[PDB]
Amino acid sequence: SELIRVERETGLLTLRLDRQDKKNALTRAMYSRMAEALLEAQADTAVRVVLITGGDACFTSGNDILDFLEQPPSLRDSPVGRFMSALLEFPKPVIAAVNGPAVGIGTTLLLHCDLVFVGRNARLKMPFVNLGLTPEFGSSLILPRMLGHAKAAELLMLGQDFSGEQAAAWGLANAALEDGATVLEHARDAARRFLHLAPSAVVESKRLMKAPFIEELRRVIAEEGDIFSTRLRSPEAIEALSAFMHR
Repeated sequence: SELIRVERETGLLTLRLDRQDKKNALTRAMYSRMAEALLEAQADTAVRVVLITGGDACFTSGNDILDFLEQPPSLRDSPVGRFMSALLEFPKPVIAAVNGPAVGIGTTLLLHCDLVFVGRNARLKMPFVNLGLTPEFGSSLILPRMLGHAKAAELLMLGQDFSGEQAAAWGLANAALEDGATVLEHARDAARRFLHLAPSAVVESKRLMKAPFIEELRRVIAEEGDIFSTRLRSPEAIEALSAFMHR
């Protein structure tokens, strides 16, 4: 397994995306490995906090477009569906350390992390509409609720990109930091901070924070995914995806 690195330290499990030649574009095997690693982390009492990162330069350019073009349609039962579910239901703290591009699910997965640290010049976007597609990972619920409709519309109906500084100002990130290694070091220090607290107090607090929202979020994720799978098989999306590839 070389596209996802699973690294361990005292209490901390780090999932490092490592497909830099393709800007960490996410393949089925990467989703499968991340889901597997989250489910193992969830069961391992030695793991108290999970950190997700792509390293000092790049988080992820999003789902591999060739995966959208070939073998496209699966909802709940698929590698990406298992990843989304594993993260959504993950009961322990998850921390994202984001540099460079964070595109598509690279941004929407941050909506399911407990802390998000970004380089101030990171580049976040949800370009679904530019590819003839629709919102995913619950973003059609989460973003309008947090930001109001109009600001969420700029991101989702237009695919407007934004900086890490802007992400922190809007509260999608907890802090925007000096780009690079500083982001990951700060995220690790946040993880170490969690290690001093009562473990079940942290876990129960997170559970209570998600409990009023989780059933609706599961439903929206399902409805989004049905629509998304339908659109991926549609001519409008195939052409947009075909146009983005081979610019």
